[PDB]
Amino acid sequence: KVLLKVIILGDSGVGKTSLMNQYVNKKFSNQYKATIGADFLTKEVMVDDRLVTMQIWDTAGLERFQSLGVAFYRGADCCVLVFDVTAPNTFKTLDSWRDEFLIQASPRDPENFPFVVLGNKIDLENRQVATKRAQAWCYSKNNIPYFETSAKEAINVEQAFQTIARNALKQETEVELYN
Amino acid sequence: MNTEAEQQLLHHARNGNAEEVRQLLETMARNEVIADINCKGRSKSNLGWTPLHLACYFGHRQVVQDLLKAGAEVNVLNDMGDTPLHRAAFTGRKELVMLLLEYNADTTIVNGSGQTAKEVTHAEEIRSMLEAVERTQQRKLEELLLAAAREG
Ligand SMILES: Nc1nc2c(ncn2[C@@H]2O[C@H](COP(=O)(O)OP(=O)(O)O)[C@@H](O)[C@H]2O)c(=O)[nH]1
Repeated sequence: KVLLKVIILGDSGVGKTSLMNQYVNKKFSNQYKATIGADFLTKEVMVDDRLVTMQIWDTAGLERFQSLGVAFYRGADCCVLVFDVTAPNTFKTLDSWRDEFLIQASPRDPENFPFVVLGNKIDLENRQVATKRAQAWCYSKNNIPYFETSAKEAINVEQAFQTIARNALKQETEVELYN
Repeated sequence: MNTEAEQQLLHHARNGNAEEVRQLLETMARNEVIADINCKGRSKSNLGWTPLHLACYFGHRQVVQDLLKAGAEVNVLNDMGDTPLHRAAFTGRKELVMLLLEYNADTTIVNGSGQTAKEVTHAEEIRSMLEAVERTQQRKLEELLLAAAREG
C-alpha cells in the first residue's frame, strides 16, 4: 500500500550500494553500480502492521550538479547518511550532506525530518571514528538515530532500516502516498 | 569565492547561532570585516542561499530579526527563485512571515516554479495574510502603472 522514498547519501566508497544490496537482496555485492546506482531499488517490507513499498535511491551517481539533487531528492521521506568508520574524512562531510539534502529536498519541516546515520564497515581494523564521537554528532543534530553497520557481514542493516521505515512512516503518514 | 566572514555568516545563520550572527553583523557594520550581508552560499551545503533564506527556512527568528535590523535585502532570490518569504511561508512559520511583511517584503514575486509565497504555504492563516498583502500590493502597482502609462 503506502510508498516510502528513501535517499542514501555519503561520500563514494562508504558502502552505500553495498548497504542497499544487503538490505534488499541479503547479499554483499556492489555490482552494476552504474545502472542501479543513481537509481531506485525496491523492497516490500512490513512496517508496524502496515505493508510498505520502500524505494531506496543510491546517490552513487553523485554528480556535483545541484540541478540533479533537487528533483532526485524531491519528495524524500527519509535520508540515510553513511560514512566509513575507518575513514575520518567521510564522517566530517556528514554536515554538508545533511545540509545539501535539506535545502535541495526542501521538506516543509526540516528540524523534524527523519535522518538516520550509518557508521558502516565496522568489521575492519583501525576504526578511526569513535562511537561516542558519532553519537555525539547525531544527538547534536536533534537526536538522529545512529547505527554501526557492516554491509559485508550483515550487522545492524535490517535493524537500521526498521528504524528508517518507522520514522519515515511517521513523516509520510503526514502526507499520505498509497498504491 | 566567499570570504571567511561570510562563510561564518552563512554557517551561523543556518544553525541559529544568534549571538555569533549578531557579533559578525556588528563587525560588518563597523567595517572591520569584508562580508556582504546578502552573500549567496557557494558551498554544497548552501548554494545560492543568503543568510536570510537559511534562517527563514530553518526557523531561526532571532537571526532573521538581526539580519533585517542590519539592512539585509528582504527580496533576495535563490537559485530556485525563492524569496525568504517563500521559505518562511512554505515552512508555515507565521511569525517570520509577519517580520518579513513588516520589512516590506514583496509578496507578488513569482519563483522559478511560477508560485508566489501565498500559494506555496499550507497554513491557512499565512495564506490569508499573504492574500491580503498581495492584493494590496497588486492594486497599488496597477494604479502606478495605469497612471504612469496614461501620462508618460
Ligand atoms: N569490510 C567491509 N567493506 C565494505 C562494507 N560495505 C562496503 N564495503 C566495501 O567498500 C567499498 C565501497 O562499496 P560501495 O557500496 O560501492 O560504496 P558506495 O560508492 O558508497 O556505494 C566496496 O568495495 C565494498 O566491498 C562493509 O560493511 N564492510
